[PDB]
Amino acid sequence: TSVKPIFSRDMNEAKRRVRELYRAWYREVPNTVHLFQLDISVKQGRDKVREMFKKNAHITDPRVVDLLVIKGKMELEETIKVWKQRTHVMRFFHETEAPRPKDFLSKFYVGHDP
Amino acid sequence: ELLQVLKRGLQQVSGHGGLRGYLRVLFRANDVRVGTLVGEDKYGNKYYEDNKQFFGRHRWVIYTTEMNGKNTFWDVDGSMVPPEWHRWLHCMTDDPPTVKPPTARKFIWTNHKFNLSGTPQQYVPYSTTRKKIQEWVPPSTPYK
Amino acid sequence: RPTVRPRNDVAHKQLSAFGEYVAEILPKYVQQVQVSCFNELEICIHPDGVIPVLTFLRDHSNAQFKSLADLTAVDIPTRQNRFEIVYNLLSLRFNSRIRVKTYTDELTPIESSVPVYKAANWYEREIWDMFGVFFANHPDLRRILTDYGFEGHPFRKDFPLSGYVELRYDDEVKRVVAEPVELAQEFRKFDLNSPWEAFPAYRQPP
Amino acid sequence: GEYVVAKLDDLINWARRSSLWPMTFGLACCAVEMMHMAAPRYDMDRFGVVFRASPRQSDVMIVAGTLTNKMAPALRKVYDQMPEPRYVVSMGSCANGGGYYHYSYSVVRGCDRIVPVDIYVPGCPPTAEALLYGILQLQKKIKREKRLRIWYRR
Amino acid sequence: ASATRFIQWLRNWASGRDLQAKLQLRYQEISKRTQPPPKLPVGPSHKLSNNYYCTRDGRREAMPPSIVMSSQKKAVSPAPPIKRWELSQDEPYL
Amino acid sequence: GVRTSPTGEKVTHTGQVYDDGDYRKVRFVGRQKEVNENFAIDLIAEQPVSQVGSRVISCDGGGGALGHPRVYINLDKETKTGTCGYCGLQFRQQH
Amino acid sequence: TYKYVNLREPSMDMKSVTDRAAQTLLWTELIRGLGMTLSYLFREPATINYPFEKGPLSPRFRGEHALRRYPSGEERCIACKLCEAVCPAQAITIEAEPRADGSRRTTRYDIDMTKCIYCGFCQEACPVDAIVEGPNFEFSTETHEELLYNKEKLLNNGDKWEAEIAANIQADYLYR
Amino acid sequence: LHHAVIPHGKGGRSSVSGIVATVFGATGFLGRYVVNHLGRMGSQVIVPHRCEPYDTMHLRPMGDLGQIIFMDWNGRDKDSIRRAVEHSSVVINLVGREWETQNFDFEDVFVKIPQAIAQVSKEAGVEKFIHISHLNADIKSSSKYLRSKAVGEKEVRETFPEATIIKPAEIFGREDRFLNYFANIKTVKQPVYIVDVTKGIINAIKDPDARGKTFAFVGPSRYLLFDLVQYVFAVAHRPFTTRDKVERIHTTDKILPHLPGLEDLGVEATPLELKAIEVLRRHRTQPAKTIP
Ligand SMILES: CCCCCCCCCCCCCCCCCC(=O)OC[C@H](COP(=O)(O)OCCN)OC(=O)CCCCCCCCCCCCCCCCC
Ligand SMILES: NC(=O)C1=CN([C@@H]2O[C@H](COP(=O)(O)OP(=O)(O)OC[C@H]3O[C@@H](n4cnc5c(N)ncnc54)[C@H](OP(=O)(O)O)[C@@H]3O)[C@@H](O)[C@H]2O)C=CC1
Ligand code: SF4
Ligand code: SF4
Ligand code: SF4
Ligand SMILES: [Zn+2]
Repeated sequence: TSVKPIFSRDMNEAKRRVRELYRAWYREVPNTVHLFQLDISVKQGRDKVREMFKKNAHITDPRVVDLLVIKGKMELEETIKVWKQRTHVMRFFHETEAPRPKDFLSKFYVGHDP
Repeated sequence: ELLQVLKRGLQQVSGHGGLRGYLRVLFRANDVRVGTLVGEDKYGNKYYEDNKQFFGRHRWVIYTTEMNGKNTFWDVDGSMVPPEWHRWLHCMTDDPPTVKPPTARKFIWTNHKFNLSGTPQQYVPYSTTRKKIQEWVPPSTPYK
Repeated sequence: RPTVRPRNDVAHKQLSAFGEYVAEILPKYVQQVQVSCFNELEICIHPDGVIPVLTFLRDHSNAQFKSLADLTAVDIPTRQNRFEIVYNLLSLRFNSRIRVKTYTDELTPIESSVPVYKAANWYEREIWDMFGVFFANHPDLRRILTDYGFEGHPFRKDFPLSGYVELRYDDEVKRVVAEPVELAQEFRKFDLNSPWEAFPAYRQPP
Repeated sequence: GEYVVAKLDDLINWARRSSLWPMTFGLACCAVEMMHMAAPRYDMDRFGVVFRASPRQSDVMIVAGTLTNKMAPALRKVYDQMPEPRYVVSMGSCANGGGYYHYSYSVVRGCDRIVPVDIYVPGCPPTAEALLYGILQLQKKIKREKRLRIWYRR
Repeated sequence: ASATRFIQWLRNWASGRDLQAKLQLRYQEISKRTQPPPKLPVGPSHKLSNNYYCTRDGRREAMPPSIVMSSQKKAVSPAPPIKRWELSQDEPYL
Repeated sequence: GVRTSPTGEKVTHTGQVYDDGDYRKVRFVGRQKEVNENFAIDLIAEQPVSQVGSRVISCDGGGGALGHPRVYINLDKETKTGTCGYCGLQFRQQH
Repeated sequence: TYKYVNLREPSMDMKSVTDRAAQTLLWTELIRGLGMTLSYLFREPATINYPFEKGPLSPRFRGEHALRRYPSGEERCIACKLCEAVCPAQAITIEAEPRADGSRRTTRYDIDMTKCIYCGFCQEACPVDAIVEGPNFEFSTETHEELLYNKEKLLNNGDKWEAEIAANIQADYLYR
Repeated sequence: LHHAVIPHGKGGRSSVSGIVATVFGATGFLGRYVVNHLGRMGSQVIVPHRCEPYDTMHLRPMGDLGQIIFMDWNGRDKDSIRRAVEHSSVVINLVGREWETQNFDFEDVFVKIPQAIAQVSKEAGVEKFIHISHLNADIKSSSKYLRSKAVGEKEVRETFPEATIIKPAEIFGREDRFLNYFANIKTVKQPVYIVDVTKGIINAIKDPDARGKTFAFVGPSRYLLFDLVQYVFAVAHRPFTTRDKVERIHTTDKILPHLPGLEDLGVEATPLELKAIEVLRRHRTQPAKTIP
């Protein structure tokens, strides 16, 4: 079960990198909302950031966590340096996607998909 | 030589049938050269050639002023050239349809049409296949 | 024989001899050496050997492979290490080419070869972008070809040809938006393979 | 009175179609053939179509090549900065409907998903002459415009 | 080709070249747009005998790579050193 | 063999026509339905049967290399004619 | 074999140094450039008078597609689907069934002209010269939908253009 | 359901919603949002237009190939209305002008034209009819705009009894003549967001219980006109028109408790405070007090 590490040698070190990334994202949201002239609140921007972290809470592989942080840092670099445009930043919010039905009956009415 | 240049200019007014005909082609086609008439198609387009001109200017068409009920005095269109003359005008062949006429077929359009985009005669796509699944039709009479 | 490509035995021997030469000098890393029937020399190495093997081929006096022609990856999902990393090098001094191949999986970094060849910089970014292979100690590893915020690595065999999202302009929000991809005409998959074996010389033992 | 409105439409229509200043997005292959339309054989300038115009003095955008997802936002921004009246000519299969990259994950399947399009020039690429035919077809479209006639009838 | 003698002299002197010998515009020297039909030749496999496909089948002569070492003396270079190029005798220097 | 439906829409040579309740015919309002009037099925039927004096004839569709792949048609049955599978021309063995 | 493009040593004799000084101060090489553009001013332009004059083309030109017929009027297409298989862009969509007289014919033959790359592979693949790229290149439209050709449109193109198409095939078939 | 109009897909651009809609007045403020939401889910949209085709160009990207169809029409020509509606399953009327013209007065846009659309739609067999009226419509209003809206609202209910009638308050949005109107310069107002009104219209098309009903679309908060105009200037970072228009702006927004609203169509009203900056950002070179 011996593998080559990416950065972290265990989950404790991986979690430290996660918290540093979260802090960097949390502090950058107010600037992003201003520079990109977004129509969302800073609270919405930070709520979205927290949502994105939370969905990955179950990972226990430090290598997977390392890659998630690597990708998170690249995403933050694109935002901070304004490589993204307004459309790229707003793609986290799916503003034109009408909500898909979730309960069995609503999905049964509209189509065949599970 | 300058005098000879000017007389050639004046021979273009007479070569076009006088001042009015000279001005018609000048304003219709922005060109007053006089060439040899190679032929005319059933729509009234006239085809000319002058082999002393450089390749590409040695053949030209003076479009008809009316085609398929459309006033084309000012509104000319490259799609107005019928296929038989299309080959000659684009130098895909040497000799015109007056010398080597196309092979006749019964199904070939007798009346050429130009680009019809933007008119009520424009093409509108649609599926050419018939319905695949036939639904069950319930009986007309009542019986529950 | 006018239609058959002629063989070149002189080049086949030279490359075979140099293949042994390389494998004798770097036994720590070389796992396999082979020469193709059209005379291309391939060195297969353990991924640890990337920097030492490339440095030797660049700097050694009987190698002098000073030019990195290309660096790419191939995705082979059936393998435990699905990604094959391919270095194509050119030696102007000896008018010869060589190919070096190693392997990695999704979670195992490869050492960046920018220290050996500065040309490797953008190639490794492209491999990261298209395949998701992470290169360690890269001066600036980030996407290079895909759109900003693009998710996934399109050149993986299990990434769909048309992707997952498509763009359009939306008037209500006055910007370009991304939405799940729907196609008016689905791409039509073709099953073209003949059920009769073509090349007996490559038949795999059953 | 309606005679006056008919002739002013003719005047402003004639001016606009006689002075079409294009902005070309030379995105890919098709840009080469628009260069050949500017080149001496066809000389688009002789129709009043200046060779290159800045986006803010432009009247027609020519989308000449493949529009990727990465480039689509930039193209929309340029269209939104064009002073009106403005027209869009889609040139080549890629811009028309995605063409040979229609099934790609990174390609917009036709620039009409991003901007409205007035003329579609088919071909991969359309010849310089085919593009010139499309430009002259856009001129005829402008000739049909009746902005003042319709204004007078509101 | 229609330029007057004076204009030919003028644009020749201005350019420094004899432009009339190498005009950019094409005239009658181009090939006729209608040509006699071809009759193309056939390849070396167009024979009625001594022509079995197994004797001229390139694809079936391809072989898998030769393995010179697997994980199952004089030094050499990948090829002889390249030879020094020779300066052109047509025109060594612009 | 072009005919119109009760709605007046022309039926194509493939038998296509939108039925009464199909909204899709709105696409033709103010424009037109492209229909080719030269029905191949009727044009081929107008061709006469060729009388030949052998059990087997060949057809390449005419024009040699400009026609179709050359096929051989068996004429042993007198019940019907031999039809070319490519171009639809018909052949009959004489007496 | 190689040659040097820019390996020359300027002469330092006073006559040559003064030659370069005169060029620097009198702009002589700039004047020489003016002569070249002047000589073009008096050359005949290469422009042709489109649409009254057309750029030359060959019989091989790949333009708008069309479906062809035999001389009797029967369709040449037998729904073999080789064109659809080879099409690099999957621009061709075909459906087929036995015709009322039992003939093997298509019920759908669509070409998405905005997917097509005008490569001509379909007309190479066709065994009966049914689908061709014709000589027309002036068919730009005002709407996207107008470039989604179905069988009726393609048959109409064949009837419209056959006179020219047949002559072009006649001039090039011996090269195929 | 005719086979052609059975829904298919996942509700995206290339899907088939099964809606075939004729939208009169599609080239205006409300129309561009309605057509967008119809084309988002793959509906067939027929757009009759009176204006130049150049002025309908912004609608073309809103639907997949073939889904947006344009037609000429004249408000006074019933044959041109019949052409536009005889294949549709729903007709939406968004025709209106905020001012009168030499050729069309308020009695034309708000009575004669809506009645003709309703009558021809009834004759052609159209199942559903959605007619936009006004919250403050009233035959005793000081506004000739609002008096006509009441007369026409009654004639549509009589002519096409199953019509769904929608009565919006002042609508604000990027292209509105409300927030923009103040920025370009006693009474309580309850303005409603454009996207809310659009969603209500779309959900009325689908809801079968909406047939024959009359809805009032209002925003979540009531504001004094003075407090609203003050807020607009603050948001626009600015230091703080016909006669009929002024009367409308000063008409207090009616409170019709008996009518169903946006919550009866599954739509949550959007507060002005969330969207005001979106509309007013371009005007740049403390939330408003609300009535309990
Ligand atoms: C008895 C004694 C009497 C005493 C008085 C004697 C005086 C006579 C001797 C003086 C003669 C001096 C001539 C003055 C002209 C200016 C010369 C000059 O400035 O040339 C140098 C300048 C730059 O040259 P450069 O190659 O860059 O190198 C120099 C720096 N290292 O080069 C340039 O300026 C290049 C200019 C670039 C722009 C080119 C575009 C113009 C080309 C066409 C111009 C045609 C001339 C126009 C004529 C005027 C019309 C009215
Ligand atoms: N926006 C609001 O604040 C509210 C609006 N409403 C109603 O909603 C509907 C639309 O609102 P809005 O979209 O803002 O109105 P707009 O003025 O923005 O658009 C009006 C539409 O009506 C068309 N139209 C006007 N007069 C005529 C005519 N004589 N013949 C044909 N077509 C005509 C216009 O077409 P053209 O472009 O050709 O003029 C335009 O498409 C109207 O009925 C309006 O009264 C109700 C309550 C609030
Ligand atoms: S349409 Fe053809 S020529 Fe134009 S960019 Fe696309 S592939 Fe290249
Ligand atoms: S020309 Fe090429 S891309 Fe177009 S339909 Fe034929 S095979 Fe397909
Ligand atoms: S057009 Fe030719 S290749 Fe295509 S299906 Fe018909 S016969 Fe076959
Ligand atoms: Zn046959």
